[PDB]
Amino acid sequence: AHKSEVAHRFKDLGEENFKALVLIAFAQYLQQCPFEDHVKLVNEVTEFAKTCVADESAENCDKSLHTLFGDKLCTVATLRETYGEMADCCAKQEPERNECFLQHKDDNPNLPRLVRPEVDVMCTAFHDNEETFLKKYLYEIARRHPYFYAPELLFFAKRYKAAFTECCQAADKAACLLPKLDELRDEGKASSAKQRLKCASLQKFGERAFKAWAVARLSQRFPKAEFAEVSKLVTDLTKVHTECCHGDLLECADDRADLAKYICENQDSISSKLKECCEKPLLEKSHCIAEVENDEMPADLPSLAADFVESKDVCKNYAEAKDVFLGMFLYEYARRHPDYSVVLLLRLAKTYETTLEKCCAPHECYAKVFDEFKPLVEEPQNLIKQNCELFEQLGEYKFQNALLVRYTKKVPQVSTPTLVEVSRNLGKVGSKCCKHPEAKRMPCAEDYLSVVLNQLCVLHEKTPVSDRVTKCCTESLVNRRPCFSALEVDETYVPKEFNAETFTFHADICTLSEKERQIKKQTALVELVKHKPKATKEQLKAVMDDFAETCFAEEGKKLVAASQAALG
Ligand SMILES: CCN(CC)C(=O)COCCOCCNC(=O)COCCOCCNC(=O)CC[C@H](NC(=O)CCCCCCCCCCCCCCCCCCC(=O)O)C(=O)O
Ligand SMILES: CCCCCCCCCCCCCC(=O)O
Ligand SMILES: CCCCCCCCCCCCCC(=O)O
Ligand SMILES: CCCCCCCCCCCCCC(=O)O
Repeated sequence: AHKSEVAHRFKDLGEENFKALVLIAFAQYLQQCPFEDHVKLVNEVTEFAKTCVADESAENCDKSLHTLFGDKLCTVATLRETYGEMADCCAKQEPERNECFLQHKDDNPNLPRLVRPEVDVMCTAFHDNEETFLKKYLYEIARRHPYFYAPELLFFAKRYKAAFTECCQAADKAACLLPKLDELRDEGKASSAKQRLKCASLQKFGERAFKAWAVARLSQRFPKAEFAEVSKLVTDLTKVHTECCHGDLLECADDRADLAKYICENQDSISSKLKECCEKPLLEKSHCIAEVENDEMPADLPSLAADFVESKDVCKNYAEAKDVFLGMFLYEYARRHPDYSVVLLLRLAKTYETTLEKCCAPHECYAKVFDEFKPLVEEPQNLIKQNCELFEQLGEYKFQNALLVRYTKKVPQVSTPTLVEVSRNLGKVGSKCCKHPEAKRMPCAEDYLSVVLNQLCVLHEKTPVSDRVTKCCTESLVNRRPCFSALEVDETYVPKEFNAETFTFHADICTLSEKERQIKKQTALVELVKHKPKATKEQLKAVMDDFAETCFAEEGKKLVAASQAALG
């Protein structure tokens, strides 16, 4: 309860954050209004908010934020000519008016792709007007991503500003700024990818699948927290995620702020690692918590076998609260295993459940159910072992080439840029995740593969090319990676028709960027396999000591004509 929600927001966020969030909020609904129009709206909303700060009883200050926002959206003179049926929302009252606006947000829209200006033009633009530069970009990205959570979009903006101060004063601006902008763009695209992923999965897999995921994830985060606490948090985390997926910023904000506040008022019963997060302002609290490192395990933890295998009442305790029992199992397994992926722990829980359903329908039929856990644990642990002792012996590029031949052969119907992008991406996964010790490797792989495979399935959901790729993308979120890891070579594929122009290279290669020369060689590699999928070869680019001049044509046309018969 609050007399002026706008005054309260302005006070808890502060002028600068307030301004940026309103810009983002207005840009996500008014996607086609120019940067200068959104500036004048922000300035008008800001002047209004300050009158409420000076006086909560000032005219219209006691109206809800949803009310004021919809009112401001309906003052837009061009609303009907530009957004069409979005202007029909203004003929409704709250709550129907806000729900109407939410549904008219264009998930696309149709805007030219945002191109990275030259490093020196970015730094000069940033010098002469840091305000206009960053906030025009904040507006440009907000308008193209209307469903991306506004505070998180502001968090990215402050890291970009920080990338621009550290590098635009550096001797070689490009060398500093370019990896940083790549990091930020890939972090933001990962953030956007996993946002739509958990929302789609909530729709398709049901609240129970979400709550299971949450039990496992929270138990790894807070291993000293009791099951009752973890359960309370799973419940609240489930409400926040369902309401956040519906996409009402304000309702999402309040739910996230509430949960963060609860966690922070109950640190002693949750984790000893929340201290800093809990001192942070309201804007950063939830984000900070979502990102905190796993707390340390209590150490005295006995085996699960006593309550989940030996206990006379395994069936009795299970039958009287099937999901709470399975949730306690997951809690107990997950708190002891921050070394596992959440997807793996979920496999152990579904396996345990399958055993209980059969063995409780005989009782002491289970007991050796903890052996039925070893093959599922060994599987992602052995595949991490294999891929990391493949990255070691080859380096990022040579390994991308090793995975490239693989995925090209398995499912050859997928396009050449997609197969290059995915192998290049999984090459980053190996680079990132294999520099972490064995016990931090599965969450790492999981987190990166969940976005690599999400982006992949998103591509295949729009232009399908394989029935097996549809299966892995439409099977359980728990079987997505093992369904993908079980892909065999297409034994019924018809080799691609040779086209000399897609196999001939010119002088441009020596001058094209390091990244661009690689993509060019990697596309030609996807095609070298698309044409010869029966061609034998272990490690392609740089093998050995393990186990597991040039010319356009003339001298250039030699390889096209020679490898034509020197490969089958
Ligand atoms: C009465 C006239 N006014 C008022 C202007 C006066 O001041 C009196 O003036 C008379 C004397 O003249 C003085 C001199 N005059 C001047 O200078 C110019 O006068 C100016 C004359 O404008 C008159 C016309 N404008 C008006 O009335 C104001 C218009 C007003 N609407 C509005 O702006 C709409 C306000 C939008 C609500 C905010 C949502 C913004 C989003 C919140 C942020 C997102 C949340 C994130 C949380 C994350 C936390 C982490 C979450 C987690 O993740 O945990 C309205 O009507 O309601
Ligand atoms: C109280 C939380 C509910 C307990 C979760 C049940 C555990 C066994 C089922 C695991 C299934 C994985 C989730 C899914 O179906 O996608
Ligand atoms: C499926 C569309 C073609 C794009 C490339 C195929 C990627 C196959 C999924 C790989 C599964 C995870 C990595 C692994 O095998 O450890
Ligand atoms: C059909 C015969 C055409 C011959 C040209 C094939 C293209 C070869 C792919 C490029 C391999 C580069 C690998 C690397 O540099 O590590």
